[PDB]
Amino acid sequence: KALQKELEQFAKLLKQKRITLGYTQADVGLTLGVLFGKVFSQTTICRFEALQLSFKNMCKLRPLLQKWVEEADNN
Amino acid sequence: RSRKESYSIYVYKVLKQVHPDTGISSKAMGIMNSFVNDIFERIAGEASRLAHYNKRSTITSREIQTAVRLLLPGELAKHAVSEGTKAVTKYTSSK
Amino acid sequence: KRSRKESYSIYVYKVLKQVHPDTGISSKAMGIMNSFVNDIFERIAGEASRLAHYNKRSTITSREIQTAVRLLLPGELAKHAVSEGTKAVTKYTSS
Amino acid sequence: PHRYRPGTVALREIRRYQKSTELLIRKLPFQRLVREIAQDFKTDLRFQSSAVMALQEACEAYLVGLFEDTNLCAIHAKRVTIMPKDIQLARRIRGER
Amino acid sequence: PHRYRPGTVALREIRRYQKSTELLIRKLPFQRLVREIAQDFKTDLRFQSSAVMALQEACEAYLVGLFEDTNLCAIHAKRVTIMPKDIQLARRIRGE
Amino acid sequence: VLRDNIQGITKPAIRRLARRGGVKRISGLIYEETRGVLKVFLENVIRDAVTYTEHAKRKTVTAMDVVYALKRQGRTLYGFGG
Amino acid sequence: RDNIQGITKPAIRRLARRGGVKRISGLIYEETRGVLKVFLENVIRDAVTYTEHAKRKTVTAMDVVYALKRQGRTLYGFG
Amino acid sequence: EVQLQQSGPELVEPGTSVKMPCKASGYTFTSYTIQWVKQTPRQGLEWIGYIYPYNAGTKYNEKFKGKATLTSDKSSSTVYMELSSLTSEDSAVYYCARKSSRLRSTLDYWGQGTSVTVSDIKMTQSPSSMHASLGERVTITCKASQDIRSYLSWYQQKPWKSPKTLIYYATSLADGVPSRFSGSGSGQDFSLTINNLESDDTATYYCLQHGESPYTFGSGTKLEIK
Amino acid sequence: EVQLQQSGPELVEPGTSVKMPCKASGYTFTSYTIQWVKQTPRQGLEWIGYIYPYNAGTKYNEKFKGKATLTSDKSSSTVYMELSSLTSEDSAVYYCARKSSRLRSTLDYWGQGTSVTVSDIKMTQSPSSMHASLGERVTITCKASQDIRSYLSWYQQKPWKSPKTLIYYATSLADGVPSRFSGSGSGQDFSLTINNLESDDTATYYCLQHGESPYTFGSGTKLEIK
Amino acid sequence: AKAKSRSSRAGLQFPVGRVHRLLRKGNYAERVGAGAPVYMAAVLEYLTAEILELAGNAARDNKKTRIIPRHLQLAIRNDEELNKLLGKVTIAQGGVLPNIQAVLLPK
Amino acid sequence: AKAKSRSSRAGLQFPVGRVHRLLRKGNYAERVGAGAPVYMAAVLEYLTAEILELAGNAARDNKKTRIIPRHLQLAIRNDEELNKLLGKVTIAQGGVLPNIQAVLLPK
Amino acid sequence: NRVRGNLENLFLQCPKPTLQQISHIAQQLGLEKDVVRVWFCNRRQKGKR
DNA sequence: CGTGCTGATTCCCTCCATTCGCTCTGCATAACTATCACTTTCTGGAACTCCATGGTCTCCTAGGTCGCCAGGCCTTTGCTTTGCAGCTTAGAACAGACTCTCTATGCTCCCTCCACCCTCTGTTTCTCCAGGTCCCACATGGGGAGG
DNA sequence: CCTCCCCATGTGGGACCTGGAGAAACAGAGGGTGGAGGGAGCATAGAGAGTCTGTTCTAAGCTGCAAAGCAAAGGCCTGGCGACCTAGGAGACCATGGAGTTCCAGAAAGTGATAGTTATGCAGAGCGAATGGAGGGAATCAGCACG
Repeated sequence: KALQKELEQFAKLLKQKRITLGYTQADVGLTLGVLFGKVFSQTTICRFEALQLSFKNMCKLRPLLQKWVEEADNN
Repeated sequence: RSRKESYSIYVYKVLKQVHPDTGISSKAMGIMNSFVNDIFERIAGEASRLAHYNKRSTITSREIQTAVRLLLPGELAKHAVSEGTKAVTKYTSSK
Repeated sequence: KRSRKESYSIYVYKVLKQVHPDTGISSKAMGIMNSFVNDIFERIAGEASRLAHYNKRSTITSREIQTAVRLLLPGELAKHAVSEGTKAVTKYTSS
Repeated sequence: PHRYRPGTVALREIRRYQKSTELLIRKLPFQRLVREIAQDFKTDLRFQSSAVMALQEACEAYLVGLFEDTNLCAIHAKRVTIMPKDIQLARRIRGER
Repeated sequence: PHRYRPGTVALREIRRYQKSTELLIRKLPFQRLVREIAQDFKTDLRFQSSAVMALQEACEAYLVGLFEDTNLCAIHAKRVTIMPKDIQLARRIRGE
Repeated sequence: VLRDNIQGITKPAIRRLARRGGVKRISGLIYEETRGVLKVFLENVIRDAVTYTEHAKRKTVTAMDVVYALKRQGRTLYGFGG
Repeated sequence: RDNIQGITKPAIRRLARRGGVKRISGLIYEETRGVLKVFLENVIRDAVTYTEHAKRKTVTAMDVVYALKRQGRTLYGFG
Repeated sequence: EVQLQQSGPELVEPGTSVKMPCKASGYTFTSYTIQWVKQTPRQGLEWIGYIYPYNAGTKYNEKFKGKATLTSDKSSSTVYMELSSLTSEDSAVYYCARKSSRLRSTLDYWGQGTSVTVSDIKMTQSPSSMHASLGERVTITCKASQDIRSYLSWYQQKPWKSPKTLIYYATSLADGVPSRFSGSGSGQDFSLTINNLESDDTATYYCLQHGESPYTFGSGTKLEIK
Repeated sequence: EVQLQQSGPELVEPGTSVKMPCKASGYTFTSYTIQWVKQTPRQGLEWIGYIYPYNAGTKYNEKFKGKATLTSDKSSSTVYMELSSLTSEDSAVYYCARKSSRLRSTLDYWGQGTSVTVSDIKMTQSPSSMHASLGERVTITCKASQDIRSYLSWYQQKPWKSPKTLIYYATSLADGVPSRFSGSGSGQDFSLTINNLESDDTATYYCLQHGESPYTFGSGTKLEIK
Repeated sequence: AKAKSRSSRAGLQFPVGRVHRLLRKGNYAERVGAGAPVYMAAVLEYLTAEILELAGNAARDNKKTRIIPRHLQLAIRNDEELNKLLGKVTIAQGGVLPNIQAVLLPK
Repeated sequence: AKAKSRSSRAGLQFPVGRVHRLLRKGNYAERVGAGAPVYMAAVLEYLTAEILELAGNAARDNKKTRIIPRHLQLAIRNDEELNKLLGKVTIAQGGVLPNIQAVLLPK
Repeated sequence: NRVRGNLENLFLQCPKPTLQQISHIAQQLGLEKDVVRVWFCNRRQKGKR
């Protein structure tokens, strides 16, 4: 109840920013692998924004896109 | 093998949207896929007949709205017409 | 300047004069006959279309029409209709 | 004077109306009923004569076939008088209810 | 000993078999019946397991609906026992 | 503005429709039930016919719309087109 | 090959108990066996016709589903 | 698959009535008419009548009205024939035959034939009898009186056996009949052609019309091998 | 077309039982549930329960369980409500309302209500009573204690009149309601906006949730103009 | 260049060309082989011939020489097969089959 | 430009593109008007959501987390409009409604 | 009778007087052209039988 | 002869242990999206013709009402007969496992057949007027009854 | 015996149905082209038929009896039969206005082709749902006792 709304909302702002800068899903996964050394496939990039996988797995990998979103704002 | 498509992920997304604690079985997913395919065939056949009656070679959202008014019973048809009109308005207003 | 309507009233009369030389027909009975021929045409053609769609084929052949006649028509009716269709196709692919 | 027993005229009426083909309801009350019913769906509608005619043959055929099913339900209950329970049972088995 | 009056265990069976969803005919006799019925149309043909299962589900659903209409006919005839005449009347009104 | 026209389906008309159906005896409460059943059937068929008419952007209900409505409800009618 | 006796008396009894039937006559079972045989022949004939059109020697669940459907007896849950 | 069971031979004294059953199995009983014909040495096969179990609709020959009545029992899947006031010329083999309600269809399957022993379109067959070798071609002519629009059938009958259907609709082969037999003709002139014979072709061949209301059989052609 | 006829007022002695009719017309009676709402000036509107005439399916509130009994009669198209063991706190107006079995649908058409005199989730509405001009903007909040999937409706009630449905599904307009009213919000936060005012809008506005099994109304806002 | 329409080449009276055009324009399949209208016209012609011949016989046993829809209804409803094909079909001005249940007759 | 889909444009979960492809290749018309799959997908999503919500409510009243076809049958048969839509439809492993006629009960 | 003789003068001379002769003869007898046409049609029908 | 308080059978609810179906996780891939050209297809607009309301007149036949009464429905009651409840024995189904072998699906070659297009033709559809035939009322003849 | 009225009948003429003589206009059919849908081989995984064994589990058969269906009888009550009145339906004849069809323009838009990119189907681990077993507690039901 309380967890899902946060993740579902956060998926909307990050995709809106993602579209504006013209990147791709593969490009975002490419940047995440460069930054934290934990590469993510393009499939998981889409599965995040469409909410395919577990709400537990939303909790685990959420801050990495949180770090990317704020860092993509600066560059 | 040969990649046969279904509506399982779509019905599961709808289920987790309307009941974010409730799962589903494989058999109930088969029932839901059969339901979606059957209603698709009914609405598409009624819209095809509606286009054929009026000497039209295209199926638009007006044909789909009239077909939904034909197959579905009263409040079911009213809410489905509201949902379809809302979706077409949102799709037109946003590319 | 209004456009023309088309029907089976000319061919149905020819078949009538074959099967009954001294026998007329009313206009209402011709309307019943036209509705009957149209209804059976849509039934067999839709059935054959479904048969071609189930088998992932893109063409309707005489095999699909034969199977649709077998599924739609009851026993001896389907047997004699298959006989007539086979004889006509054999006669057509010889000239 | 001379009087017929009950069921004798009622059997000759069955033999008379089953061999005839025309409509059994008067045309103008059925047309007025059709226009009254259709005015609740769309105002200022205007039917053709053949539309009301087709509606009358459809309704009369449906009512006649329901009356045969009602008669079968009445005979199953060891009766010859059809009752509203027979109509309800026939419409229940037919899927109309 | 203890013995239930007639109609009590019948109503218990009605409640029990209306509460559950499992199939009521054994699978092997229905499979043999399906194979012998299909023998008159094809001399040597195989059957998927799902095909026989779908046939069993459809046949049991048809028989349950026909028994519902049969019970309605029996009650309309002021009875609680279903007779073959009730089955014949129900299949006549249904158009079968 | 028409009102109370189901009473125009008179008791002798229902009796004639029962005689064509093979009915010997008719109870007195049959007629109101038959009027209700005929009314329900008429609103179903007329509602489908009016939907078919409004899709065609017409103010005139044609016989062909009635034929499509009857075909839709599984009561196919011969002799009025199609 | 017989095998209509495999639809036994308590199986028809269970199918009637699911239908809400309290008391069953003794002549119900043979009538029910004939009814089930007629229905099974009507469905299986169309299923075998659908199988023979596909040039197959195996009746699939899809053929049974299409056959059922054509009789106005649409079955969900088998594809 | 399709069987038309019948009873045995009935010895009957004149004056009373006799019953013949036609218990049918292997098909939907209500969808096919049951037709009764009789066979005598004196005049051969002749059609008596039929009974349609779908509506129990009877139709009799004009010379058999009153002499023969037909009833049906749908529950037992049986067709019963009553003959009343058996005269001296009633010792005959009585056959019941399945025939579909379609006009093209004919008496495809027959009963065994009950032997009863008592204490219009004219069919012209030009060869009454003929002899043939083991491999030649035989032609049998069935010129008719009036016009029948290809509604002719050809039957083969072994001695002391039921007739076997060969040709229906004047050209089409029956079920199980090989391609040696070939029907031809239309209108009033019809013919049956046997291509190469066997030892099983020694039989009596009949042609039957069902274009008019009284069905008439042929005079019969006897074919004897070597 | 659609109307729900209710009886007159009742002056009942305590300890007895009272019957309430809800005769219905203008629609297919079996396809719509009938809900019952009690209205007191101290607790506001309280949902009691509903009857489904399709299967005669009952559902009651927990505080009205046993005290209230709902029945249906499909022959006369009537819904009956039984109150037994009348406590002195039963002097209230009882409305019966139509509501479809669809989850999106709401209590759309209401009855006139019978005035009876004896001789979960909580909606918080922030303005209890507010004053507006002839052309001002009115915004009413209906903050919910729990989460509902946009299953909130907005109703307007005149003094001594039945409530009128304004908004269903928290954004959609009711039938016949002008587009001046506009609902917004989802989840736990909802709002109703009156665009421009008339003299008709002097009324009390309520919000009802039907996303969970006990249906709860709001406290209500009194809006009077000039 | 010449004669020989497709109906005359198949020995039919129902139009093979019109049936091919209706199969093409009826939105049944992407392609239509040129044996399907022949088979389809033959089946329609056989069904028309069977119903018209039975209705002509029904008119002939009515001292009439013109087929009315009553004769078509009498032809269709008196046959097991035909009734089964057209079992959910209403014929306008056709009436019903004349039958009375046996328990209604007086004795 | 990042290739956003049509379902997210319409705010749906059911696929607009797959429904467009099935409408195009399903032999229904010569053309598909590109707002028709949006309407179709919305109607299918609404019907799926209504059935799934009623089935989840039935599973919750049955104290079960998972939906089985019994819950779908109990959801469909208890609703008049849903049972009218699927009157000629058999749900596998769904059973029947608990319904004993009132005459059959004792006393 | 005089008009009858004037009309019956043309039995075997003009079997089909047509409109051109009919309009000329009708003014002479003071009768409508339709009456003359109907009379000549009836005369031709009587001659046919 | 009317409940009444033991006793028995069944149904519902609780607490462990899988375990097997579900959710979730990763990868290839094809299909869905963007963008550009281009060919339909609908959407106003104006003309039109045509057809379905809508009213009037007559008459005359079917509908509404009333009397009346016979037979058909309803209820009662006894009698039989026929399913149901229960117990015991056995035989048939269900489950797990291994063979095979024959089938269904996939890949390639390629080829034949079917769609596209132009042309010309025979076929199909819609009225329109002369002619033939049927009914119908009017003038004429002859018979019957009255003075 | 003379005269007036009424019935049977011949017949001229108006109206209805048909057939011919056109009448023309959509469209079926032939023939050339090419490309792609699907036959025809050719291989092969896999799954369905077959057999086998083992263990319960349910069905078949028989007995006792209660209660359901059935048939005879009487009451009554209601639906059919018949007659008198009368009013509304049916058929025809108008007037009309507003509705549905048609042609022209073209702006919108749906299709096709190509690139790409992404989200979706498929294969496989982790796990929490639930299913059965043991146990307890309550709902319900149906046969002797006291009054």
